[PDB]
Formats: sequence, structure tokens, C-alpha cells
Amino acid sequence: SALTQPPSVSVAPGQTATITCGGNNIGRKRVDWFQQKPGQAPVLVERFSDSNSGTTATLTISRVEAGDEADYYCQVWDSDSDHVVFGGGTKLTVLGQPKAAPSVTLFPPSSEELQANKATLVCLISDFYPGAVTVAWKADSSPVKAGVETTTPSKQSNNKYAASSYLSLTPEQWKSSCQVTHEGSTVEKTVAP
Amino acid sequence: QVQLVQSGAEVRKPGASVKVSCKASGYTFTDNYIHWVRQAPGQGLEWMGWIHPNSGATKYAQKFEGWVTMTRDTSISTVYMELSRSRSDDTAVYYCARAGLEPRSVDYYFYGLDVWGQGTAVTVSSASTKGPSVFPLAPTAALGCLVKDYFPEPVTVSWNSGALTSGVHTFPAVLQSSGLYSLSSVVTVPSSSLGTQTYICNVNHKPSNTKVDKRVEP
Repeated sequence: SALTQPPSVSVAPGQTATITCGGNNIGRKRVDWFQQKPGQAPVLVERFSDSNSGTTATLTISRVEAGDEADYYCQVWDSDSDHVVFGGGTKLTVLGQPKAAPSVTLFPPSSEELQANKATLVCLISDFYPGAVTVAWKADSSPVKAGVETTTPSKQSNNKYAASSYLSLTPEQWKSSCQVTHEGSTVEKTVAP
Repeated sequence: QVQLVQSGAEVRKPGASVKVSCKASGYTFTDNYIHWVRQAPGQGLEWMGWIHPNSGATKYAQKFEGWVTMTRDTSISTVYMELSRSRSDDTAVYYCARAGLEPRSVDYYFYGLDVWGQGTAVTVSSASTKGPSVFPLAPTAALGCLVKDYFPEPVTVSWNSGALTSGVHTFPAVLQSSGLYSLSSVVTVPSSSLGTQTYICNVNHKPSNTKVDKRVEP
């Protein structure tokens, strides 16, 4: 078979969320649901209840908290082939936070780096949410899409996301800024000898 | 009680043969199927197959056939799963799970996977071990240290040997197109904190036995 699952579901606390695993001939087959909190092993699963329309199986969470936030996978078993099939996965986001703004910090090369004949610019982004940013570098007001390294937004202990970006260039190009976008609201920095 | 305890993380070079173990305790080992499933970095779950500890019969997923082999020991109640010629696209976390969840009827006779192992993180890379290259960053005021080019991504940064713990923020690492990791850690201080005390960053990178202490001054 093949189970189709919605990529993402967003729900505010104290509400009710439904996740829909969709397949065919899900008649006598029973779908199992798995909860996987980030960085942990998944566990099989009084608010959690399940259903099966024969073509659609649904996992329902009534009165959502924060500890309910996770990836949820559904799975069955094709008797005919003997193969276990899993869903695509759903990132359940529980909107328990208010908009915020990134804190960009740009640092120059440590001189010694030039002594080793390199140039690396670090742009540090912290305390931002929702969790995506479109970083873009620039050399003297001109775009730079060459030697850019960025990361996946990562959750802090304090529940906000943080990311960093490094610009890998040469000292030659150095004495010869940082622009971070978040929901339109672009934040800038400075680069100078 | 009932649990499966897996082996420790693996970092191996391609062409190697990673074998992961899964110890079964808390129940009669020979009673239940044990499945293996893998999870690619930040992706979903993909079934690899199952093995019966009793008979030793196995069943591998179509995609996972001829290169992966599942085994059982019994004498010590442990199932193994082996990639004999591992590749870079094999980097993922591997879970074993027990099928102990009872069945409803005869229309769907399949034991559900209730107790899962802790997972074993296997990283396959042709990159070799490299000690870090720490650089000091000049500057509320922000300080910090930039640690570049190192492998693997297992390391730790502290400040003035455990002193500074307040305004410290250590960022996660980036994986570059070279296969080497990089990170930076920064401290936010009151704007006149440099003159009173000079700060020092401490970097511990166990896989290369490298420890560096770097003084940070403008």
C-alpha cells in the first residue's frame, strides 16, 4: 500500500486536532498511530482516540497541551506481501507562542584567520519565531550566493529557535553586510575593514 | 520490566560494516517478533524488516534486501541488524521495536509494535577525524568564539573553566559541503565588562583529544 498523510497541522492549546492517514481498502485493517517527540524514540499510543472510515483513519487529540507536540506516524501491514508500511509524518505544531524577532550578531574575522589565509564571516541568529528565516549575504551592497553555509532552525531551551550562517571567502576578497529576513521584516548588519 | 536496549552511536567510514544490537529484557525473549525501522536525518520512518527470535526466520523490506541481515542470539537475548558495506546515504538513526501488542481478530492478525528501543545513531562519512580550529571573536557587548573544521560534531565549549554560565549561548553546529562541522558560541555582557575582566573560551573535542583555551581581547 501507501499511506498519505498531511505534512503539517497547527492547533492552539485547549482545542481538538485531527490527523488523517489516508489509504485504500483500509477495511478490515487496523491503523496504528505513533507519537515521536523531537530527538526521542517514537512510542505507541484519555484524549487520544482513533477512527477509521474504511478509506480514512483519523487520530483525534481533544484538549491539546504542549507535551502533545510531536511527529505522528500511522502504519499498517499488507498481509498479501507481508510488508509493514508507514505514513509520511505530520509535524503537529501547538501555537503556544507569540511572534518574535531574530537577534542578529555579525562578527569579523579574528585576524589570525587571515594569518592562516582565510576569511569567514559569522552571522548569529537567535530568539526568533515562527521558525523560518531567509538569510541573504551581500558584499558592498551586491548579493553574494557563493560559499554560504546556513543551518536548520533549531529550538532553544527557552523555546525559541536559533540559527547561524557562515560566509566562506578569501582574505583577498575581504578588504576589497548580513541581511536576515523574517516575515518581510528584514534585519541588517555591517562589514568593514 | 519490558525494554529493548540498543548499542551505542556509530561513526564509521563508508565501506565499513555497521552492526547494531538490541538487548531484550523484561519478558520471554522467544515469544515475539522484533522489527527494525530506520529514520533518516529529520525524516520519517521506513520499515526495514523483522526477525523471529524463536525460529530465526526473517523478512526484509523490498528496498532493504541483500545488503542488510538480521540475526538473533537467544543465549543473551539480543537481535542484531547488519549493514555489511555501508554508504554515506545510510546515515540515520536505527530503531528496533517489539511486536507485543495483542491482536483484535482474525481479519487483521498482526502484533503491534509497543516497546521501542532507544535508537542507535549511525553516521557514515568519508571525512576523517579533525581537531578543531578555534578563533576568538571581537566585539550590551558581544564576545564569543568561532570553532571551525572538526569531526565529528561531538564537542563542548565552556567559559573561564566553568565561571561564565549566565550570558552564554552556544549555537548548534553547521555541516559544511566538505563533511566537516562548524559552530560558534557567543556571550552577551554589559558594555563595559572587557576592562574589568578578560574572558577565555575553553574548547573540548574528545574525538581528537584536543583541548584549547583561547584568550579573548579586542
